[PDB]
Amino acid sequence: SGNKFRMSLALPVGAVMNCADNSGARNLYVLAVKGTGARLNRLPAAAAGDMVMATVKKGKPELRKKVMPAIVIRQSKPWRRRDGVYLYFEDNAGVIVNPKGEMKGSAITGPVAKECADLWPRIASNSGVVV
Amino acid sequence: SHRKYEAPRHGSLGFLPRKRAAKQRGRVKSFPKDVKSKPVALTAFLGYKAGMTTIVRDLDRPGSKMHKREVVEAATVVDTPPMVVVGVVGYVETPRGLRSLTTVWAEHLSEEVRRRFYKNWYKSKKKAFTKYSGKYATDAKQVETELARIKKYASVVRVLAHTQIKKTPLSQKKAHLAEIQINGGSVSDKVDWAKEHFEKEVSVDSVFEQDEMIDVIAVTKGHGFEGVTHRWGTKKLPRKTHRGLRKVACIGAWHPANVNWTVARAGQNGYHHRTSINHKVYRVGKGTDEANGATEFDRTKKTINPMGGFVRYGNVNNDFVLLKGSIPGVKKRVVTLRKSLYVDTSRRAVEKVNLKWIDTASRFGKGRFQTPAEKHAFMGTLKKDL
Amino acid sequence: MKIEVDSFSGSKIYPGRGTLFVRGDSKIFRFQSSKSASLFQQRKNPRRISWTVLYRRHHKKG
RNA sequence: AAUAGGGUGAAGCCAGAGGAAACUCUGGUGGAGGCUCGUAGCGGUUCUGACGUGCAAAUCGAUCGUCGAAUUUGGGUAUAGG
RNA sequence: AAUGAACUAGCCCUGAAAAUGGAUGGCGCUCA
RNA sequence: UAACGAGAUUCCCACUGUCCCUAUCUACUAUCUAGCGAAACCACAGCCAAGGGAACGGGCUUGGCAGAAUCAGCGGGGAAAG
RNA sequence: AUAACUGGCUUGUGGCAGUCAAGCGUUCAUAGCGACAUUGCUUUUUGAUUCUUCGAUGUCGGCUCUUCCUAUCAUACCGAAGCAGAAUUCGGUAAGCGUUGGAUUGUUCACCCACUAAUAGGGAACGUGAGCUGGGUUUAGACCGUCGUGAGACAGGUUAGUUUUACCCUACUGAUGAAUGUUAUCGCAAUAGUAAUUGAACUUAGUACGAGAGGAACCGUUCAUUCAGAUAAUUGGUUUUUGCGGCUGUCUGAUCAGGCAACGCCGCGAAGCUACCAUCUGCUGGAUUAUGGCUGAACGCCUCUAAGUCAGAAUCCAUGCUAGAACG
Ligand SMILES: CN[C@@H]1[C@@H](O)[C@@H](O[C@@H]2[C@@H](O)[C@H](O[C@H]3O[C@H]([C@@H](C)O)[C@@H](O)[C@H](O)[C@H]3N)[C@@H](N)C[C@H]2N)OC[C@]1(C)O
Ligand SMILES: CN[C@@H]1[C@@H](O)[C@@H](O[C@@H]2[C@@H](O)[C@H](O[C@H]3O[C@H]([C@@H](C)O)[C@@H](O)[C@H](O)[C@H]3N)[C@@H](N)C[C@H]2N)OC[C@]1(C)O
Repeated sequence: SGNKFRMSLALPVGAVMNCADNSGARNLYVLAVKGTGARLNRLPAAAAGDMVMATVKKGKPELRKKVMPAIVIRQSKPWRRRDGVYLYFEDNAGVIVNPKGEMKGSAITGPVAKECADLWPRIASNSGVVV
Repeated sequence: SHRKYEAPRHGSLGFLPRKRAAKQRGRVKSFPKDVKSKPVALTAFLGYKAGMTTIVRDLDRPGSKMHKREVVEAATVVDTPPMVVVGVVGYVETPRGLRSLTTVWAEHLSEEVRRRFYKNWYKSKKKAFTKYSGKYATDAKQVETELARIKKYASVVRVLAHTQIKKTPLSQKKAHLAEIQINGGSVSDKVDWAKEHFEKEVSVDSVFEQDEMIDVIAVTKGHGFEGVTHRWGTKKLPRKTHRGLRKVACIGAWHPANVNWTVARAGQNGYHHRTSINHKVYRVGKGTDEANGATEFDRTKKTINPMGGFVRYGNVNNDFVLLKGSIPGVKKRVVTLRKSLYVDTSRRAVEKVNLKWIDTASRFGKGRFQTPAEKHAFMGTLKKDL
Repeated sequence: MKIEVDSFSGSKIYPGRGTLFVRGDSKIFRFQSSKSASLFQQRKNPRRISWTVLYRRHHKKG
């Protein structure tokens, strides 16, 4: 629930982002992005705060080889906020969540983008610094 | 056989042909519909595109995430010195459409508008309107009979007006002359208002107010001959394509045995006539105001012009209109500003904007100062300052 | 609106100008132009770049 | 008649060490090979690149195989249409 | 002050969906 | 089956405009000019829709229509050329 | 005179639609289905045939791009139900608007993964090779298996195998232009084109409805998808600004200042161009379809229909937008 403004997309299908929670996963490989419509040849791509469908390429065995939801919490592609600030993080990262948006782990390493925390209260609960 | 997969058409079939505009001045295709009960007023105004800048504003949209918060927005400056009314035209309804009945001109025409009637001004005897001027000198009775004609027969009245292009930094000396329709009042009132404004200046603030939503008519930037990839946005063919890849691979089926008008082709791109609507007026600044670029919150004694001047235009030293966002045309292009053709009651139409700050750093590079004084204060004394 | 300061050069940042970088350790860096951002990413020391505020103060200039 | 510059380091030889013996170990030296990286040279993989009424009835650019031998090549000479 | 059932067969309607725009030859025609 | 392979194949790391999704820049062309100056091909020629027809017409029949001279491009058609 | 494509006739076969109503459907043929039979339509399957082409119509698929059909997957509005609600199913007007990203396969086909409002089906010489590609098929090299005494065969498998030309005509896209007394400015508007699209969250509301479990919608608010037209504030990309700086080798005796490295290399780099990699903008009147109604006969009753008439869809015509007839 919420309505975030359009952001410059950072993670097309095939992107591997860092996993930032303590679930035991180390990577997150994007295979789909929630809300992607139809356009011939255009890859689905995600920005911070977007729910993706992901697999774990590197991490605990019981997390691997499975399709799960995940949410992007930061991106290194610069994007412009409505206040005119173009900003970007050091890397792309996400967290494993529930279809309802509820995290699987309980802690988050590193900063979380303000748009993601505004959109997802459970991630905001586990976040430290929010930018 | 059918397309293997579906995709929307490239480009719009409603902006055809993609040809060069017939004139550089953009014409007003349609004027706002006349309402007799309103005061007599102009419906359009001509200006010159000077450049773009950045502003800061607080948003007033309840329910928005940016409600009561600062937003940064692009905006366009239109150099709008007052126009001069020099004539009037009456139009009669016919079963074949509007037909102009007669044209009546003011007694004196300034040199800048009379230059408009010449291809070689420096070699001419400047005879334009010299015998017409004598239609006033005797007793002006012929002029008044023509105006009576317009009152008796016209249903639509438009004024002839020209820009004062010598108040702009443009090296062009020819003024731009246009018909602007008069709306409100009876036909007789329209003719009287036109008559009382012969040779007079009319300012922008009399046509357009602040927070209004207005339309811009102008010819777009020219790009010359263009290929289909950029002219229509078609997909680039693969790298290993013999004879090139910036093409449309199939330009039609075998039948019909003719290339269809709907297929993308290489041709002239840009320099098209466009009518863009719904651009909000953020400011109607005044040329005499020495703090054009200042706001209530930013009290610096500052003009709208950026440090160094607007690039490839100059300084805006007249009345101006600050418009939200971007408008068709390039720097120096004459633009026609028109009132809205409909009543808009949405929040974005009825919002009152209050500017916090207008950018005036250089547009010629990475400008990091708003004023020469701020530059001196930051950098201190320099060698050239002794 | 408040004016910000370039983390590298010291120049003033007006609304919309430059970029905002958030390092992995959550620290925020502001740059007024792509020159200072590029010099930052090249790992240059601003105290050794003559036109920066850090250099000019470190060398007692002004 | 012709064939840069490197790498590797075969037998043989010198010295030392260990061992009861049989033998073994270490450091040098030496400069083997249809060995190897890579020029000239010889060849001709891919771009299915250029060209495709060509510069050319087989070429041009890059990329590439090989490069001390079953190597490359001039001249002389022999084999002639079932 | 006429009405009820079953049925017969004329014109008309339904049954009657394809790809370029288009063919009672065309225009058009309705006590034709 | 060690070694070797411009041989065929699968996956991984690195890498990237192959792609998302395109943008920009340089040289030589193309372009315009002075000079010079070919060839392929050519029944006659050259706007469409339907019909009938050697059953997919530029010409024939019925319609739509129809205004000199042209330049850069283009690859639908000429069931184009070879 | 005769096969291997397209096209033509045919339509068995493929595909689609009707008629009847034995049964199913807790009772009830027809809400939804529907056996045994039987009437058709289509040319998106495959055959049958051999009319056209053998002094040659380039022979798979994909990629690209436009347009058409409707037998409608979604989106608009509706009628029906074994429609309480939610969901779903049957049907009508409707082709205005969309119909995707991937793993394996040369594949069409098939099959999974995933997103989505939805992932409908088809045509255009089985659209589309002087548009490409060339993985497959289908010349010559080579290998295997089975067959053959053998040369060799094989809708069996495998590997390597040159994809030519437009400068003509027309068409298309843009661009000039004679003639209309001359020249200039301002206009009108026939005709042609046309554009927007779909979703989410909040609110209504834990409301209506429901024993419960569950669980809507109209008005409204904020965003977003696909598309379209611009623009260059800003941010990013781009550099022969060869603008500034740096670096190697060598040359001008050194210094200064320069030359060359078939733009020598590196950092920055304005301007210009440009990106859902950036920002802005995308209108409102009338008439209808389906359908639901009013009055009202025919036919003393009834009936939305016969006369008349009201409302009413993403439809249509306008408004608005693009061009402006080069013989208005
Ligand atoms: C198997 N039988 C072959 C038979 O076919 C025939 O062979 C001819 C051969 O003689 C021809 O050759 C002939 O002509 C050529 C040339 C002038 O064309 C000459 O070079 C040649 O000497 C002459 N014999 C050759 N061109 C075709 C074969 N089939 O001659 C006899 C034969 C060789 O036994
Ligand atoms: C781009 N990925 C697509 C993937 O989305 C999917 O596409 C299917 C497509 O194959 C189906 O279509 C298929 O199946 C239909 C049948 C179901 O009616 C057939 O008629 C059709 O010929 C066949 N192509 C289509 N109905 C849905 C798409 N999402 O499978 C094909 C694909 C190429 O991998």
